[PDB]
Amino acid sequence: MPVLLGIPLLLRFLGFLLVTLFGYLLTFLKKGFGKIAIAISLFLALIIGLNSILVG
Amino acid sequence: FVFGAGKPYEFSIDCDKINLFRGVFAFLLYVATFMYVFSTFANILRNK
Repeated sequence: MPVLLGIPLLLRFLGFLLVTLFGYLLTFLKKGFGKIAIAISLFLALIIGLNSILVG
Repeated sequence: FVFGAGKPYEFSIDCDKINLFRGVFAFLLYVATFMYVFSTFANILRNK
């Protein structure tokens, strides 16, 4: 299906930006699931900590 | 403690029956602290 000389490269580029940008969203998602790991850890560590004082 | 130093009516509250009270009194203060430390750990997330 005949096309001009530059259209096939505009169509390949408009799906490079999309995969790059959808690649960044993934990186940031994974980071925010690491915050909920730090948070949980902290809480349970403060509980185990108080126990050791009171029983002493 | 001596009531009536020198007079015919001299008597003394002795220590043998007071030392027994201090024994029961110690116990009833430990029981009342164990039941406070305990119950404050259990309700640490129950906003008192």
